[PDB]
Amino acid sequence: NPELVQAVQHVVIGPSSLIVHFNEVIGRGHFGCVYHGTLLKKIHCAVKSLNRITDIGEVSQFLTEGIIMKDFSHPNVLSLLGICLRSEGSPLVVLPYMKHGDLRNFIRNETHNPTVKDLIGFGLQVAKGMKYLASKKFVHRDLAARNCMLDEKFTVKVADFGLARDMYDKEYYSVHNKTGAKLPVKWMALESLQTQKFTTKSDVWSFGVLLWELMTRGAPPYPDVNTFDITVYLLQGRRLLQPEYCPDPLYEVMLKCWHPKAEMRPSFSELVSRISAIFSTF
Ligand SMILES: Fc1ccc(-c2cnc3nnc(Cc4ccc5ncccc5c4)n3n2)cc1
Repeated sequence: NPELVQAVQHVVIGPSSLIVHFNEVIGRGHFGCVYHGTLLKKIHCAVKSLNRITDIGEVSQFLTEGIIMKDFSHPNVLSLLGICLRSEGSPLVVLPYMKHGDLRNFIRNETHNPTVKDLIGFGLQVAKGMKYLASKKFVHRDLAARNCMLDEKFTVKVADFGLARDMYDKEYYSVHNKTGAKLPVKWMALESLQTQKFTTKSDVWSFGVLLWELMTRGAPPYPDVNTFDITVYLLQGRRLLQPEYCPDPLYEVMLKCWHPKAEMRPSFSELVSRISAIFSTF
């Protein structure tokens, strides 16, 4: 498609400008692995392979869906460095290197031992990136602690969307839902599990879950709820319990994020205010 081609060409990177270390895997997704690469004056970057997508139609659909990523610019949103097209193989997606990897592995690491304040700060950052994406009317559909990255300045990048989209930890995606496709059902809003529709308000639901992951330092949500039972569990009005070290007012925020009525849930702009106030009392 010539239109998709014009868009891609805005961000194309010539094969000569990119060195990829295929012996240095730093990420594993369903569409391909992530590698240490260098972009040219050498910039250290992360190179996401799409090679597992071999069908040209599907490659076209993925590029079509994710290309808008080049139009986003915000300190808490992961940016696109470019796309490297070559003579043999699927396009390589080139992204900025994130020195501290994904937020979930970061807060789970026991030498790190992040404080309550550090954790609420991380959540404030995500709230702000999500606030920007919502203002662009972009719906994420897979927000979770595993899907936010941390750069060398400990700035949190909302990630795993657009051209970087993939399943980077397979254990938390299940076919036990109405679509039959692999979905993150334990981060999904109740109405999304029922109607298969995703909105910014269902993103807010996910953000609530991510907040919970933060305060538990990366505990898996509903460890005792089988993927078969997640929908009925939420229908009965049950929710994630308050983490031991979560401040009461922040747990109140989580609960609002999981209000059964989508319209009744806060906006990300409101969440930035409330969490910013909570963070400041630390
Ligand atoms: F163990 C895990 C858990 C999660 C991820 C994950 C989540 N969302 C993402 N969005 N884009 C990327 C690629 C991407 C971009 C820059 C990176 N920088 C350093 C290391 C890996 C990277 C991967 N990711 N990656 C990777 C490894």
